[PDB]
Amino acid sequence: LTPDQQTLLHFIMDSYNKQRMPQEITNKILKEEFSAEENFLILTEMATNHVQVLVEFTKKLPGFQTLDHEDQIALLKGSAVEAMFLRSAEIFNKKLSGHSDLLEERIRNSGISDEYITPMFSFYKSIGELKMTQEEYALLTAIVILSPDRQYIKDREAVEKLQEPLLDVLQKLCKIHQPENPQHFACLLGRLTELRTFNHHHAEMLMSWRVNDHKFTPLLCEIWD
Amino acid sequence: ENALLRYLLDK
Ligand SMILES: O=C(O)c1cc(F)c2nc(N3[C@@H]4CC[C@H]3C[C@@H](OCc3c(-c5ccccc5OC(F)(F)F)noc3C3CC3)C4)sc2c1
Repeated sequence: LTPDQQTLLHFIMDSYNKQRMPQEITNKILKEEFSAEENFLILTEMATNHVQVLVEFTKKLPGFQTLDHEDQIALLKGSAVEAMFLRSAEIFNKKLSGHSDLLEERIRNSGISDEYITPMFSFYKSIGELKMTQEEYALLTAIVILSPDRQYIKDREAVEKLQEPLLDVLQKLCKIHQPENPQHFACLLGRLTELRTFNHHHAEMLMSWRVNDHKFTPLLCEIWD
Repeated sequence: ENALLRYLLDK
């Protein structure tokens, strides 16, 4: 419904495909030896790159540049882990460039504990059967980044004033493309709680990695402390 | 203190 949603939606869809991952980074999932060392480095590169495309994508979300500035950093630092999941989920499920079956092994031998690899791909498979469209991936990303519930937020109501419209547009989209089962909107929103569970375990993977001398880029260090 | 995040939010 409404035309004003289209002015808000497609402009978000403008930003969601403005930048893909550079070919200079994706092609080494193929070209280079499958070492536990180089596996981690490639993943570091892509994670490094993805923080950049997210900051640009969020910088355009309507009303983001108007928020307080000590809170936008808390928005980014609290959502970067989860938004990287959505994009890599869209890659694994659509099987796009991402080199799915080869990227997954490079992930499976990067020093990650087995108790974190199992629930990770169970998520990947589960969110694949949802047969989600690109606009659903794009909005869910916007809603995750603009989460008023994040840690060290001061003006929590300000975030709600910009997350609320995008939530209504999305449920008004499970109106058109699926009128058969009204629960699809509640099924996409479950994923955002799934991602929160992962954000808990991700802090553990990080400390396990640097225990073992895994240097990150300066920017991942800043966004994960 | 959020040196690099603030730089990309202003580029
Ligand atoms: O636009 C495209 O075409 C495109 C193609 C891709 F192929 C692709 N791939 C992506 N991504 C995201 C999340 C998994 C996959 C690889 C990166 O994550 C690496 C990572 C994570 C990580 C963070 C969140 C989720 C999974 C993660 O990796 C993990 F190993 F599974 F844990 N933590 O540390 C790290 C590296 C060591 C420092 C960024 S985005 C992306 C975009």
